[PDB]
Amino acid sequence: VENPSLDLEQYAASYSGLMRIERLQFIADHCPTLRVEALKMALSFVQRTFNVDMYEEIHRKLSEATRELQNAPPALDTAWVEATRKKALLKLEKLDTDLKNYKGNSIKESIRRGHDDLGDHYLDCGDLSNALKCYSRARDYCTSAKHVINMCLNVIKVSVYLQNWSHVLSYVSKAESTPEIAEQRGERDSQTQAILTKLKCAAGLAELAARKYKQAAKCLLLASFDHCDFPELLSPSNVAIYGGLCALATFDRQELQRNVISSSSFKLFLELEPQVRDIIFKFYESKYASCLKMLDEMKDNLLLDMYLAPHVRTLYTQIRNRALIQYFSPYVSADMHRMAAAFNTTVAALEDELTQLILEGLISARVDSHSKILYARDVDQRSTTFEKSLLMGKEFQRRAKAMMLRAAVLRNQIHVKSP
Amino acid sequence: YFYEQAITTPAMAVSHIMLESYKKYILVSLILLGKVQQLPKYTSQIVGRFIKPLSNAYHELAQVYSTNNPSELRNLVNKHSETFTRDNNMGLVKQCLSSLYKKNIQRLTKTFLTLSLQDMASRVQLSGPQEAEKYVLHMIEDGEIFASINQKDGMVSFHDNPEKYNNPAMLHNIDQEMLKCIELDERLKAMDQEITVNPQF
Repeated sequence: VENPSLDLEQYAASYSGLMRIERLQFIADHCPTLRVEALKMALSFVQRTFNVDMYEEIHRKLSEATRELQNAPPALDTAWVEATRKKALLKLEKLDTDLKNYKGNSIKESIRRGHDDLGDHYLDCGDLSNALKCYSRARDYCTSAKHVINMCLNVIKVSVYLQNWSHVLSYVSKAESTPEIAEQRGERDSQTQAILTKLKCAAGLAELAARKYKQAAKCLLLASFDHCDFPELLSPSNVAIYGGLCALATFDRQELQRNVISSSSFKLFLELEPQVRDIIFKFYESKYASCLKMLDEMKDNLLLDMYLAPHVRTLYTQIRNRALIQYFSPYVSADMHRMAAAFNTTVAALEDELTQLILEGLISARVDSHSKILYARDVDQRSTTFEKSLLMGKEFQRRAKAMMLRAAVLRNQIHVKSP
Repeated sequence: YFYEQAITTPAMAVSHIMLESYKKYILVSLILLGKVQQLPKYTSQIVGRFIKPLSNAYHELAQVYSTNNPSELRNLVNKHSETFTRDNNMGLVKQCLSSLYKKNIQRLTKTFLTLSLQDMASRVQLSGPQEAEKYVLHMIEDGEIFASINQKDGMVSFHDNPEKYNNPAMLHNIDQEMLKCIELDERLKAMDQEITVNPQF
């Protein structure tokens, strides 16, 4: 459980808040020696948002791995962190003061924005339900529909760092109901952060959870490059990898021409995604050996996704599945010799996969395993019809006598009395 | 059929009448059949009430059948050796093993054309190609395969090429199908009449 091909350098450069140190510490702790580095970056960002629990957790782990490397040859300092904690709690009480000042002001505008700013610094102490209820209450200060709009907006934005999807998608639906998101012109002529696209991003990564990756890349291509930028938490690298890979694991070539070979809004992401692009090109090529080669070369950071890690191999599955669906699509028989000559992979176990596929996959085909070749079965209309015909005939006839005897058991009034 | 009818028949009690109906029924479902029969349509309540919770025997039966474990096979065998013995009905374990080889073979059937019996000795548990020789013996023997003895290599090529009903005798197979279903509908009409014959109001 270690994996080197991820760049949280630029991410923690720009992508921030909760998920910054979230992916940092997490993907660290599933990748030692970058556990080292990703925990170091979480360290560096603890100077913002001011939470120290897992901060000093990583202090401990620091001394641990230090001695683990200082075996022959650690001090993540937190005492001045303690004094700064004191100062920050002072500032928190300042914030409570301003809060209640604004309460006494008794203004939907002002008290709502107070909820906002208080939650904003609840960021700056690792304070979740605090900011949570702040914005949840700021909800109900409707002197304008801007209140409802920006409420759902920034609450979902909080959940962004929060790693909150599904009822944050309830936020999505609620905001999408009343004040007509996208303003009939792409939030009035270039919705820059395409709010509806951020809604789709919430839905699509919640479905990364819930496994809707056709729908995922669907909304991802739906996600355009209007903003061209989103430094808060979600990278164009994020959504672009999302769309391209959910597509290449879920979509068909036809949906490519429909959508990908006609991908422009994501074509910005397409140029952003050189190598997912190139793997879809190998799809076009069916360079299955080199295609899955480049796939599992990407596989390092692919697993390195905190979201793709749970799904990266499943997508590899779907990839080679659809791929070799394509592969044996043209053929009435696969010379397994010439097959592996195409693949350059031991089709012993590949074959075993294939036999499963006979069980499940697209295999309308046969193999003299003495021959070591596949032989696509021709789809029978006539005698398969005969098959099903007399099958259902025997079923119906058995059930004929069966229902006769059930009419008997019910007319005969027989029941097995318990005593 | 017998035991599914007897069980879906109205009932309230438990019985090794019913318990062993359960027994031979699901033995059919797994030993005879490819794998687990599904729950019948108008099954009795008290089974789920009484005998279905009593059915741990074949809960573990269908379980181990899914498992494909010969060791756990014999373990469950020692478990229910009572029922193994109870009515001259020993050998049920060999029956389940027969169903095992059924699963293995039938599996390999549509998946292959011809295979190494020692390799398929790993596949079906053919016990080496030579015990698999007697097995292929069964294949061409027990009405088991469209295939013959390629004894040059002992090869066994699946065909499944019985009929397009392409002989009129198969057409008369259909004809006796027809006979059954026609008289069936006729008695359906007669009984439909008779419910009409019911004293109405």
